[PDB]
Amino acid sequence: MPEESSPRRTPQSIPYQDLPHLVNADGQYLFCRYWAPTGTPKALIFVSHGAGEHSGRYEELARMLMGLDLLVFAHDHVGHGQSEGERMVVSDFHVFVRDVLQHVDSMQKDYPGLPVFLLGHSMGGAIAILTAAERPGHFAGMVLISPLVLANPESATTFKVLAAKVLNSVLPNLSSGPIDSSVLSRNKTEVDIYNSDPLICRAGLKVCFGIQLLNAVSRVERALPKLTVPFLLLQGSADRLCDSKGAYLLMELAKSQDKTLKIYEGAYHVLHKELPEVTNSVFHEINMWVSQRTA
Ligand SMILES: O=C1COc2ccc(C(=O)N3CCC(Cc4ccccc4)CC3)cc2N1
Ligand code: NA
Repeated sequence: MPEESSPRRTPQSIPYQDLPHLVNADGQYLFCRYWAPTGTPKALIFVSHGAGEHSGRYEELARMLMGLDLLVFAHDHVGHGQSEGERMVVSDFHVFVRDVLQHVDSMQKDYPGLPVFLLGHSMGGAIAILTAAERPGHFAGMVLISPLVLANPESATTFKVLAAKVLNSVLPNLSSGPIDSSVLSRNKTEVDIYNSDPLICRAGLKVCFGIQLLNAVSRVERALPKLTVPFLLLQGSADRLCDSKGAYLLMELAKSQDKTLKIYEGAYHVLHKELPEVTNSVFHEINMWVSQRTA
């Protein structure tokens, strides 16, 4: 008699049978999160995390959104957090967009006729833009927190040289240095929390993944004149990771009839985990923006 193989486990050795999950088109398990209100939801909202991090970092934002009677859902992107895949590796950047679309499609089957929003930070913002651009008119709105539109110029110039060298030869281990965690937020407690989280990949950026982030930037640029989805864009003026010039480019080139930019003067990258004055404003602005578009 044949036997069923050992249960599939997360990279942290937890069986997927014990966790909310989804199997993607490549047969990879993605770890899922849900925050549903007690009553009938007004809308659905997918939360799209950034490079190296995971969906668990959106607990507070998701509970605020759930408090607005929205059903919030997320997953860890392939190669991240509790999902399968070699850490910080992706065959093509579109895998992330395809998987967001599978999860949105699955949720819309369980909750038909509901409007669907996207919330994305940084790489997760680039994924949200490409997701909305793939399906014009399907999403009700997008909330972008320091989305990856234009990388820091000095950082991108150094990386593009490193990328062309990997593209010309066989160097599977080549990586750039790790992200300077101090540039993430002026809130030192949040920098320390980021450095303490075992689900975060704090290793150097592998050149192959960096090339996919370069592809994301190129694709976002091409997608902008196709964008018609309503959006709220939040950007720090002192962001060393996603250049503020990218947020002005998105406001200028998107075709969306409903677009709003809020600049946080002197703020760093992770606006939803910045100094309390910034973070409280970020939560309040998202709250007002989504409440106005779900009323
Ligand atoms: O809360 C956190 C935790 O720490 C992070 C770390 C990374 C990012 C991120 O997604 N990118 C996009 C990619 C950026 C570099 C890049 C490389 C190559 C091309 C374009 C940009 C860096 C910033 C986001 C956060 N946010
Ligand atoms: Na379903």
